[PDB]
Amino acid sequence: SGRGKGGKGLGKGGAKRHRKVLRDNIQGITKPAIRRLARRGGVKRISGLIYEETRGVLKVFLENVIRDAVTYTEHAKRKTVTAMDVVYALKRQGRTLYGFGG
Amino acid sequence: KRHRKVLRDNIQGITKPAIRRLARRGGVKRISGLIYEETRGVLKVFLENVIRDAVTYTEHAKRKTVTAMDVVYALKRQGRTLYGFGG
Amino acid sequence: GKTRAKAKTRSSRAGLQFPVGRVHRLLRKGNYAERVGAGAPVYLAAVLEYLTAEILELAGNAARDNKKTRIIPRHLQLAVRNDEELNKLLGRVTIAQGGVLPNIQSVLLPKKTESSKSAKSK
Amino acid sequence: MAKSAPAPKKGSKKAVTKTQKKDGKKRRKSRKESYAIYVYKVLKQVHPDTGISSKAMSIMNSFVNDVFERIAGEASRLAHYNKRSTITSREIQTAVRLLLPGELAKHAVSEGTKAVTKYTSAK
Amino acid sequence: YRPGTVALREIRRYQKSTELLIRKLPFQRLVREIAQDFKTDLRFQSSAVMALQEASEAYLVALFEDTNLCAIHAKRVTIMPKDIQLARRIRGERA
Amino acid sequence: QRLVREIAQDFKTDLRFQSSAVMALQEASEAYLVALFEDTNLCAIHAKRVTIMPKDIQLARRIRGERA
DNA sequence: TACGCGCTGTCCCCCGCGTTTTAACCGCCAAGGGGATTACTCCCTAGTCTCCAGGCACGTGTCACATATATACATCCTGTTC
DNA sequence: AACAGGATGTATATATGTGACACGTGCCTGGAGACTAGGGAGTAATCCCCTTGGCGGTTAAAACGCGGGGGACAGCGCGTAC
Repeated sequence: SGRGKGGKGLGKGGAKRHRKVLRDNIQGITKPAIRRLARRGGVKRISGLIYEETRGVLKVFLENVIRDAVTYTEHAKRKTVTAMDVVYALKRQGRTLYGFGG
Repeated sequence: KRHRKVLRDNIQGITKPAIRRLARRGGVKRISGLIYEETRGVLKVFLENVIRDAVTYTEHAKRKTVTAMDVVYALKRQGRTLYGFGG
Repeated sequence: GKTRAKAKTRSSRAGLQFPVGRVHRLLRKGNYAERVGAGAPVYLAAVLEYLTAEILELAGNAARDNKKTRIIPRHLQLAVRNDEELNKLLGRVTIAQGGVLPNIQSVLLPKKTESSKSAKSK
Repeated sequence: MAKSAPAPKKGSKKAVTKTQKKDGKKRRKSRKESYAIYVYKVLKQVHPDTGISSKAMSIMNSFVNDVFERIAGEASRLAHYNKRSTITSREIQTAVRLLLPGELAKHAVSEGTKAVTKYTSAK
Repeated sequence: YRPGTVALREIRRYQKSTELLIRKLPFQRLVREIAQDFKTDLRFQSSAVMALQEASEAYLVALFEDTNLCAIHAKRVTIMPKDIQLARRIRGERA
Repeated sequence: QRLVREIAQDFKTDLRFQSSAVMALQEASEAYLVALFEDTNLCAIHAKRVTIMPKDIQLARRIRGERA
């Protein structure tokens, strides 16, 4: 039920929509999140600097994957990635995903 | 006449200085004595995977002479793509 | 077709149950080659048929060991990881909800008494 | 029922919802070709009293699609190494060895060679 | 409950259990943050976020598995910042 | 040349060879080992040593792959 | 808040590397042959437009179930100390 | 020399919903039929180039044991870090 124009985005904003800057969010991966991943590998103890490095490793990994999916996104002109652009990005980087798509 | 020379291998042609020279290409100053035996196993494992693919390319082309193109086709699948010897 | 292949499909002719014909469309769809013979689509299904059955068969044995009937993504990872030959075919990939096979190392588990080697005092 | 082959309606489906009794129509959904029926078929053969979960099929549907892409892709590359313009069972018989190692090649070739052999010599 | 040996108990449970270890929305807002710099107002579906999370979890687990073997190599147990440097570069990622 | 001929002969007999192909086999294998030594060295410093050992070699391969 | 565990300090003890024998092995020079990989010519059997037909198999309603996922009782094994 | 303690892992019967299937209609598209038709391959002669070895003539890379320096392995230990 169309009721306005969105254009770039934020359709019918006025004072009804909500948005935040989202300055830093890599800190959301805290000690329990990193420890659980280490438990799967078989780690006993983890240093403090590894926790920040683990966030940095995740940041670089996400940045590399997104730029590939973004390129496919503009080709299809869609404003959202549904299931395949992530899969195609993962396939090209050697991280091919089975399930959730294809 | 099946009985032919089968004892150790030509992998001993990879000499002790040659293994050290290969390490000298990288940054080393001391390598253990078991590296010489290790290099023989590592070289054979890498060679077997590459040569098996190259044999398949030669068989598919119904040829018997292993050409340089068959070698690079085998390599490019698993990395270490040899630039040159092609085209 | 009184004696032709109206009754028997292409897949049933070769004894397979995989679509075969859908694969034949995929070769044309993917532009893999200018011309596709009849041997190519049936052969590709034949590789899939044995691969489909074997992996499920190995996974199905894990479900009984896991005290479950329906196969969950956990068993799919277990079947692949257990077979070392399957590791070469795949294993550089990510399986959704697959899990990780236990790989505990011997450096952990201090089997020796936690007290000091020289004496009881730590 | 006479003949509907002359088609002024190809997209068809539901546009205005001009229906008589049951409504029951929507926009023409794209055909998502899935191996779900065929994967379950062989699953019954190896283990009848197992069943399956939906998430398992999603993983296996991707597996079958990607495996075919690799086999057909490698065969296509082999189809360019030599100047052959036609791909037949032989082109994939050699293609199995490069990707499927050890006993997997033997099982794939034996099943594949038997399938093409029994595909012909019939009718 | 010795802290060193209790971690071994967690390894058995977490490896046996299958679940998403990291939080969903904090990761969902994380990927959205990166997208804004690349392309402002770039939307994500529910399936896309979960697919990115699972791939990220598997990638981090593999790195933890490799860094664990780097520790025993140095006659150690815990992971130090040196471990993550050796593992990443030797894979051809860092350099 | 004798080594590569026997490896091919071990799986398929009656195989011919070319000098250019032999050079290609040698160059790829040598560079594969050369890159490994530098990769293996980074494991040695992590262990506070300069020696190269099978412990270093096995670890160097495992993280990069080639063992699974 | 606490001990598990980095890091320093130190030399067993077991080798990687330097220095000489040691001449046999890798290596290139001047030519032939038998076998095998491309041009050139003939003829041939699948898929491929004609040009139509009917069955599978995918959704939209309509009913009606079966195993996964955790709960109430009831009761043992494992791990880490004193 | 070996028992206490509190929670996690077991059986065993106990509830539910969502995942799954079964009807009953409905309609293209994907297979199937059956010849006419032009172009990639089976199959014959042609032709030079490719690999296999004679076949000698110096020379730079192995092959191996001894020597004296030194670096990896390993023992404890006080205080830092998870």
